[PDB]
Amino acid sequence: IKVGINGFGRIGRIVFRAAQKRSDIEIVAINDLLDADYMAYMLKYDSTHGRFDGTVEVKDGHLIVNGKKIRVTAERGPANLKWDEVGVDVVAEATGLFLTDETARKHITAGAKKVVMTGPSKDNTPMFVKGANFDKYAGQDIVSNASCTTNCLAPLAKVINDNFGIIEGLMTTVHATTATQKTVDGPSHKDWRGGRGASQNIIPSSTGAAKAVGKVLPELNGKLTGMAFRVPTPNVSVVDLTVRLEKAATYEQIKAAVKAAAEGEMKGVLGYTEDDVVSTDFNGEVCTSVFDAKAGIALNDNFVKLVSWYDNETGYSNKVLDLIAHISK
Ligand SMILES: [Ag+]
Ligand SMILES: [Ag+]
Repeated sequence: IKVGINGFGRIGRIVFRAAQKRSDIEIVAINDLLDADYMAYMLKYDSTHGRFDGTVEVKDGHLIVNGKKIRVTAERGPANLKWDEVGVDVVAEATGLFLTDETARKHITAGAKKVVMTGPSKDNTPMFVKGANFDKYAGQDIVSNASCTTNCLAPLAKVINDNFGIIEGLMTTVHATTATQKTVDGPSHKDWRGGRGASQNIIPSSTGAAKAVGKVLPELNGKLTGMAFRVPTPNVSVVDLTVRLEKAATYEQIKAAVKAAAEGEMKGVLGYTEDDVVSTDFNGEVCTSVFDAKAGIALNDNFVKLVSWYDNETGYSNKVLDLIAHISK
C-alpha cells in the first residue's frame, strides 16, 4: 500500500502516473540523480503520454502531487535510502543497474519489506508475469516482472499451448525506439547496430524474451526463440509469433480461443480486436497483449502466424503494480 521508487526513467515515471489512478497503492518516496524541480518538469510534461493529469509543486525540496507530499532523495548508495523512515513496504527498483539479488537486497537492508525489479533478472531471482505464473508465487522477498516483450508473449503463448499444444515457435518483435538508441550514428560497443541512428534505420537486435518465457512457463522450455527489429516509432510494439501446433486448429478456432481468454480468465491482461488498428491506436493501452485477429495468417491447420500489440511502457508499468499488490496480499 506504500511504495518507494528508485530511478525516474521512462518506466519509473509511468509507474508513478498509473499509481495515482489506484486505491490500493500510495507512492511516498522517489530516488534519482536529479533535482526536485527537474523531476517535477519531467513528470508534468511528456511527449508520449501528454500533460500530467493533476497538480505538481515543489515545496522545500520535496514534491507535492495532488496534495500528497513525496520525499525526494538522491543518494546512489541504496543502503542509506532510509526506507524505514517514511516506512515503505515494497520498493519498485527501476535503475536497470541492480538486477541482482546481492544489489537489490540493499533495499530491505534499508528498511523496506519487498523488492520488485522492473526488468529481467540476471541471476536466478524468480520472474513473474500476470496470467502466466502469478499463481506460483511462493512468498519471496525479491521478484522480477520480466521484460516488456515477455509480458506480451507469455499470456498469448499460454492460451495457444493449453488449447492446441506448441511443438516449436519462432517470434519476431517489431520494437519501438528506446532510450538506449541514438539520434545520429554514435558509439555503442556492446551492440554495434544499436549505435546507429534510430530515426533512419530498421535495426536488427537480439532479445531474450522468447527463451525467458520458458522459465515462467516451463512447458515451453527450449521450444521458442526470437529476434527483434527496432523501427523509428516513439511507442507501441508488435509481436509476430510463428508456431507449429500438435492438435490441428483452424484460424477461427484460434480466434475463439484467444477471444474466450480475453473475456474470461485473462480479462485486463489479454486483449482482442477485429478492427483495422495501427500502432497509435494502442498508445496508453493497459492490457499487456492485444491479439490482432485480422492481421494473423495461417498456411495450414498446423502452421500459423499470430500477431499481437503491446505498449512497451504503459501496460508493463501497470502490471508491476499488479505484481506489487499481489505480493502484499
Ligand atoms: Ag484491452
Ligand atoms: Ag485492458
